[PDB]
Parts: sequence; C-alpha cells; structure tokens
Amino acid sequence: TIQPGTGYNNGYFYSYWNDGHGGVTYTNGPGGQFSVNWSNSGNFVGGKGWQPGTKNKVINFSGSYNPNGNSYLSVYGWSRNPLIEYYIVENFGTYNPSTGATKLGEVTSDGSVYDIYRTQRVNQPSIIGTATFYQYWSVRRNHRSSGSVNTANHFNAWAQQGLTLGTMDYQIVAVEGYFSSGSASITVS
Repeated sequence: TIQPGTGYNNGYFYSYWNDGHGGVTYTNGPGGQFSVNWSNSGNFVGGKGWQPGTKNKVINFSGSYNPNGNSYLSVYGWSRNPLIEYYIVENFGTYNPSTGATKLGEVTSDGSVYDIYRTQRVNQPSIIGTATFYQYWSVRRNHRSSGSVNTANHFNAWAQQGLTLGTMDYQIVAVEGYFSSGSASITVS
C-alpha cells in the first residue's frame, strides 16, 4: 500500500495521484497487479503499465471493477510535443468521462465500437506542470472488466480524425474515481 507518486514495481511502471482528499487506498501487487479501494474520495487516478508506452502496444487487462459513483477504467497515458493526455475507456460508472467533449468520429476495435472525442484542458495539471493541452478520448460502448486493447487501432483512428500524438510518455491501465466510492483489482500485461 503506497502514497501518491510514481515508480516501478515488479517490472511495471506505476502512477498514483490524488487531489488531497482522503478515502483512497492504492496497493501494488505481484506482477502487473494493483488494487484500489475507495470510500468517499476526491479525484484520484492510479494504475500500472509502462514508461514510456508505445504507439503499437497490445495491452491486456483483467479483474474486478465495482464503482459507486463517478469513475472509469481505461488505458491512460501522455505524449509530449505535442503534449497530449489520452484515454481508451473500457468501463466506467455513473458518468461518461467524455461528457462535454467534441465527438470526432468512431472506431471499431477489440470487439466493440468506441466513440472518439477531443477536448481542451485549460491551465490544468499535467506531466510537465500547469498547462493547456488537448485530451483525446475513445469510449467503449460495450463496457468490460477484462480483455485486450490494441492501442494502435485508437491512435490510428485519432490520426485519421487529425489527432496527432507526440513522443510517448507513460502508458498505463488505470482506475479513476471522482468524489465517489468503489473498489477494483486489475492485472495488467
């Protein structure tokens, strides 16, 4: 069980961040496993993966995801020059994270249609401090708690919609929570 921060555990990069509100217990397990149990948390995001990620990685994940309020399970990562924060949402509860974003199109990948969106984050935290950057989204219509994600399908779809990606920074499978409660246990590979 660790506090917010980044590092490596059992061959995988991990990142855990929260807004200072408590109620969150994030734990790194064997291999690419991590578990997060939260009770009336604030905003937080945590998970395991790679540093840096690639633009053709096939990511596998499996586990249990039981949110009770705003939350989502997704491939989460960044790129620099251009600075981009992206998500390939596999499951979520109560609130579709793409809400308010502009829809650019759709893509059919790994057994489901995903809705593609783009939105701008103004003066928000990021891997390089406070900044303004674009956020790309691929939201799976058929929610699931395990499977494989061919990241290339989404990056290529985004590129088709004119959404360029810079040099990859971290790339993980993360569980997010936003003023809610819930539990999750995920193994990444």
